[PDB]
Amino acid sequence: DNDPLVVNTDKGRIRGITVDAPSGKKVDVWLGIPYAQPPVGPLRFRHPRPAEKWTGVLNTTTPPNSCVQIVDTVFGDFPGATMWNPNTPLSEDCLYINVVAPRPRPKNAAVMLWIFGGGFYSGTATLDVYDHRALASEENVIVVSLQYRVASLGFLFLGTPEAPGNAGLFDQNLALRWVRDNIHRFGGDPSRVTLFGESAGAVSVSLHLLSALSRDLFQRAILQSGSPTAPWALVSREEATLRALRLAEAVGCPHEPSKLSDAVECLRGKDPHVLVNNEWGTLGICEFPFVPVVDGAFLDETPQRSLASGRFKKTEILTGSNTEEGYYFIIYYLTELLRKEEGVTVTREEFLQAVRELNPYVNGAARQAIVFEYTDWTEPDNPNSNRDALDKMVGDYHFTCNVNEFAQRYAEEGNNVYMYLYTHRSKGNPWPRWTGVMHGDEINYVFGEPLNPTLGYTEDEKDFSRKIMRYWSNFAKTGNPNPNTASSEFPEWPKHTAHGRHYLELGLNTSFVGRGPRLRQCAFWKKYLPQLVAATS
Amino acid sequence: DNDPLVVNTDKGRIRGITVDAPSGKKVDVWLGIPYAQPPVGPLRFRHPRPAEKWTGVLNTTTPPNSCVQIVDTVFGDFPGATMWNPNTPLSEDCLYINVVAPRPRPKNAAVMLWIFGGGFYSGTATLDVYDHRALASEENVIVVSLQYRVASLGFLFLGTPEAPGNAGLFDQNLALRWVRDNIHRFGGDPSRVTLFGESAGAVSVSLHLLSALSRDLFQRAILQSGSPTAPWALVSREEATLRALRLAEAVGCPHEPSKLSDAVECLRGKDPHVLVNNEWGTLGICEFPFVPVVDGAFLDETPQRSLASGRFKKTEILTGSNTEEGYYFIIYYLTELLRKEEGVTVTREEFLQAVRELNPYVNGAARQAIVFEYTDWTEPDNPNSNRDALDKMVGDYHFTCNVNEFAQRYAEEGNNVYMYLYTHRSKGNPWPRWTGVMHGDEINYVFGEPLNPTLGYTEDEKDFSRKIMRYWSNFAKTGNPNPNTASSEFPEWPKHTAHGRHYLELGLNTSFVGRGPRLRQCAFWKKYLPQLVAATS
Ligand SMILES: *[C@@H]1O[C@H](CO)[C@@H](O)[C@H](O[C@@H]2O[C@H](CO)[C@@H](O)[C@H](O)[C@H]2NC(C)=O)[C@H]1NC(C)=O
Ligand SMILES: *[C@@H]1O[C@H](CO)[C@@H](O)[C@H](O[C@@H]2O[C@H](CO)[C@@H](O)[C@H](O)[C@H]2NC(C)=O)[C@H]1NC(C)=O
Ligand SMILES: [N+]
Ligand SMILES: [N+]
Repeated sequence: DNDPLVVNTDKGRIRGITVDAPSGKKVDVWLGIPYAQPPVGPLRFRHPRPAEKWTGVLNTTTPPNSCVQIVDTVFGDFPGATMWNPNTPLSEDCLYINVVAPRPRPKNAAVMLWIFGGGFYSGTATLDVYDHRALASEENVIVVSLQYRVASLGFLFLGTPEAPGNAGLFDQNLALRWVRDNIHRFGGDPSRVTLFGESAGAVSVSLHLLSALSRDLFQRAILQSGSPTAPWALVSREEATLRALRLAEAVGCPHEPSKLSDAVECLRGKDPHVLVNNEWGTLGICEFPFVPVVDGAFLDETPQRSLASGRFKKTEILTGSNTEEGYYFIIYYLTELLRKEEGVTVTREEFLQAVRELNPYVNGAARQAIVFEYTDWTEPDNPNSNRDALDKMVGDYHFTCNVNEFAQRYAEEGNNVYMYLYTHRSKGNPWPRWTGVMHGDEINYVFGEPLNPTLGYTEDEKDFSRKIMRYWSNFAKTGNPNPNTASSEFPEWPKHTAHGRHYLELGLNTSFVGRGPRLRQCAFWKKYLPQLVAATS
Repeated sequence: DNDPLVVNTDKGRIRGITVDAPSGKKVDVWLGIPYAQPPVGPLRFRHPRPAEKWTGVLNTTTPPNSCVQIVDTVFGDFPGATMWNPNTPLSEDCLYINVVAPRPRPKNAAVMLWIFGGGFYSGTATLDVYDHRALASEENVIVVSLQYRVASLGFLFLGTPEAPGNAGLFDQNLALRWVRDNIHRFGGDPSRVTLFGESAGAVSVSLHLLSALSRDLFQRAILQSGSPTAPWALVSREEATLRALRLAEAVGCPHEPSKLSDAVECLRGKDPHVLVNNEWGTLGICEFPFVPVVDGAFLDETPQRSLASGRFKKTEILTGSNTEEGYYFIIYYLTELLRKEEGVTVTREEFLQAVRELNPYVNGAARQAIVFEYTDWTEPDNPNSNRDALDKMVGDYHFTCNVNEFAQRYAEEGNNVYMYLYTHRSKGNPWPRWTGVMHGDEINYVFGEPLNPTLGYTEDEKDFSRKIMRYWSNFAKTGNPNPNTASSEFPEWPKHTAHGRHYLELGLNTSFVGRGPRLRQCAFWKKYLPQLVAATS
């Protein structure tokens, strides 16, 4: 074949299609390249098998199925809630990759691989927000995305080999090995693969930096609002087995800890949709029913012990938090208070009740430590203050501080870190104004969604998008986000060093460099509060 | 008589002298007017008696004796230390008043009454720092100062009428009633007397605001770096009696808690100096052996309870702190760490040990609550941060926070309050640069010492002194430190309201208005830590 759009992968030939980006610039896309045997029937819960080789030319030309998950119907057809909802048909047969190359096609260029996040229970590579075409065209990078199994279908653990856990991670791993073996034919460099993800995607990206198996499969990592040391990232395998048996019971299957073989077999028989819909029960804020576990294969120790011993890939890291990480999660959980409407406020009575519900595992001397740390003492009863106080305590404990820890441990092991604090509200944000810059607002801007002429992004926001797209891209290219010739419209990004802890604020009219961010609160959660609960128990 | 320099005081007549001020302007001074029968012999430890009438005229021209006290000598003949050492012969006969009037003599001027503060163990009205001549001439106000018995000689408590306690406070009280009777003859209005003091002197004027016997003796109050709720201000009756018997035991007297009249009789025999030198046993930082006690007459309840119930004089108060209150007392206490050297620093290990030596009563969980609250979490190990940390944790608990509490409590009850933060370090400072603006640095500017050209104060400092002398003065006059016109040279000083809690920063180039000061830390000491120590035993 002399036809550029056909590519001969290790398992067969595939045909892509030439499409315009929203920006107008033309790119070459390959949608739904199968990288694994569909994990159906006997293969459910288990690790993926490589794809069977196919005879002829396969048209990899249609956005692939998204994996079986719940749909967010709590706010109805609210555009802020539905943008995260899967936009393709749901199927167990969902293990597919997407490749987008720029035109003119490069001979050998950087590869930016996007692992999506949804708290390991939801998400798809096919979301309209993850605009591959805009990033690939504007930065000259091969943009790659993968679909991995999610929820119980991707992370069920029972201790047995028929449910060994981390299926979704081995899905990602296998997909990385595919990129290694094939990305050169699309014009990428199998040695310059940069993994980048948000939330559970960032947790995944970080787990690949830790993992023994996916170690030599990529070069660099960008981690948006996530780290492997986060509370929700992993569960004890003692708990994971219980969550699984409680799900077995909930769907009407044998749930005896002795006959675990009876459990998996029955579970393999049930409909995937009823399976993913009965996972939720008594769960606190920011804790998800089925997530990664320390299995022995992908991870043989907790991320804590991995970070401590310094056992992680020696590479550059770009990482950062948003200003209001918590709000999003405090809206869904704790729904009666803090509802979806403008100008909502929290009383001192309600704040005191919330810290009890948002931290239901601390003895009470610790709750007082929290109420003191997360209260504005210049005006202790202020209704706005007591609301924003809730966002910070959730945002710090579950997100911002875990990101900080990871970045710091990489920094003192002698690796170049680049820390950001994303502080920009989109002018047409559908959410109430009090939410501010929430969890995963940067995603639109990193994917060049403002450049879409059919959308109402301002001229300033279009610059800001191109700005952070460059930062991200040439980090994936060079290992450093700064321009080679040191520009002024592109401010400097100091290295997040162990002793200095410097971060760059990402907003419209700023080049501000701070330290942390939020150092006092992180020391509260990491240093002070643990030794208090020890002293009071 | 027709000589202006002689005045017919109710108990006799006195002759003063006209003398120049450092400003060049002249004033009339009366120095060492006896307001009480000398508290010698059987009258030691007891409340003062009014002085006997004298025939003829009395030369009140030379500065009076200072009360028997310990002499600071740990830094030898060092300018920083010696300025607080007594500058007149030490005598048990020391109860005298000083009156300084401007020229030309006013008819019914405002009266500013200065109560000195040497931590209730030291001090004298005669100190060159307190020189009244400048304040009187420059602000056109008659300035008064009193001597009160200090240390055990003025504050020995046993519970018996022989040693009832608060002799020094009754010394102060009798001086107030003297002012009311006689101040009109000097050109003062006995209805508009405002008390102002610093440290122990400030907690003295605060106790007059609380006392039943003092409430109709003055009009307003200025309280520099002191409040009646300060931990060092009062001691329990149990302690005060045990402190007394230990003084009896150390000096070689009967010390049995059965027969107390044997102890006091013996103590009346011993030398005044041998008595004040042996009172210093094992006392923590900012702990003074002989201080005011809730006796029954001068105070019949703790200032804590008196503040809670709102039982204090309805009147305007002007109060505030310095930035480095703690350093002074640490310098003397922790003598081996942070000595009187230039550029001294504290290691993290030395800081962790210091918090135990500075808070020797908290359990251990509370020690850790302190170390967390007083760590610069930007650079947790920084030698400068860890040294400055010691100043703050001492200065807050013992000074700043208690001043805040009193000011707010007065404001809450509907009284007009004016809070200051004194941040100006004098250029010609004898102490090392790291000490900053220490306890009692404001005194020099309050009394107009920069207006003495022989002391070489800078031109901006000369204006700064006139600025704060005015604030103080027209507060004593009007009840508000602001002038009528409000020009740029005299910035606005907003009221310290219950919810606002505004303070004016008193520095050279500044005009800044803040909240507090140091709200989070006062909330730490008044709210969090007390409830933490209770939860942990
Ligand atoms: C897409 O893949 C299908 C088979 O799944 C393949 O048939 C298409 O090629 C086209 O096949 C048509 C036969 O029904 C034929 O009419 C058409 O000419 C042919 N196109 C070409 C270029 O040979 C695949 N699409 C494309 C664009 O080839
Ligand atoms: C001050 O009080 C003394 C008390 O003895 C008094 O003596 C002074 O008056 C002066 O007294 C002197 C007696 O030695 C006498 O020589 C002198 O004339 C007299 N001074 C006069 C009248 O001006 C008192 N002060 C003053 C200045 O008299
Ligand atoms: N999300
Ligand atoms: N002092």
